[PDB]
Amino acid sequence: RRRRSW
Amino acid sequence: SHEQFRAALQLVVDPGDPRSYLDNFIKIGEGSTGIVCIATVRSSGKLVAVKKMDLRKQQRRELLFNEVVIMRDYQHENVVEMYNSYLVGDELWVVMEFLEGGALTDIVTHTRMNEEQIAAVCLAVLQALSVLHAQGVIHRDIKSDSILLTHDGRVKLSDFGFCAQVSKEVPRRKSLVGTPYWMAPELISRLPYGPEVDIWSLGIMVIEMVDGEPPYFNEPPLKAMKMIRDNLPPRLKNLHKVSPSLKGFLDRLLVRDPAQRATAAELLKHPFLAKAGPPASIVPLMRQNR
Ligand SMILES: [Mg+2]
Ligand SMILES: [Mg+2]
Repeated sequence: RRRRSW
Repeated sequence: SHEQFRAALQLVVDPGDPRSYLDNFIKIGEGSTGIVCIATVRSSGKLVAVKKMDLRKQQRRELLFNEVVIMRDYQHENVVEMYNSYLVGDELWVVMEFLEGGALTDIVTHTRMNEEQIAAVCLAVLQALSVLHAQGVIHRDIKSDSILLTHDGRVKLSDFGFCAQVSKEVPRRKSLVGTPYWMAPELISRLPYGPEVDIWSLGIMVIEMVDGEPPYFNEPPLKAMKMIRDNLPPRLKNLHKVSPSLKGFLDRLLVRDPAQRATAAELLKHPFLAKAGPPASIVPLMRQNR
């Protein structure tokens, strides 16, 4: 459930 | 090479140190590229936001040039205003407009938006994208976390750190960029892509506004990406909770073939947007009011 950008 | 880059940035940013004119820095957010503080302008008592990004902690340092120039050169009613940028020790600091209503994520994870509210958000975002895309700017990280609000419910696009430009000489981008659950299928497939990727990501945000989360959100990111790449467009968890108008709109965004996906310019004419409320209709959704 991670919202971090790549 | 870090020293090499610090020197390069110094040539592009404003001279000086905003610590000379700002007081009472308080951290309000943690991003993928750094942190965001509120600060008080000593002379005015006005509040600003300060995004601080450590040059040593970036995957691609050269992307920081987006933080220096995009907000400053591509201004719009629905895009966060930037004031100044500075090199402060090992960090790039951008002093920008404070969006005191916070991020759309805090609303979508805590309440249910009606279609007047969803349409108001979509209209504001599409107005920004139509202008950016006409100038060849692709945002590449559209999601609720990138949409910020004023106290009076105005909606603004933020976080251009990962954007890119297309033009006649560089008609498509190739970089793997974005947030896994929101990424366009052609981008995941590593095909050359354009502004269309932002429209797909907007469709995923519409699903956030309806369902509270993007599709496959409980899957590991890599697995979610495989599923986006390989599967039919993702479906709403609750189709009965959306009008045929909102379904028809979404059907123009979540199109696998980028050539058949609606453009921002085209979507501004969609009958779903006729439902958009004024910024006031957004106000009661925010934490300070609900
Ligand atoms: Mg972010
Ligand atoms: Mg970012």
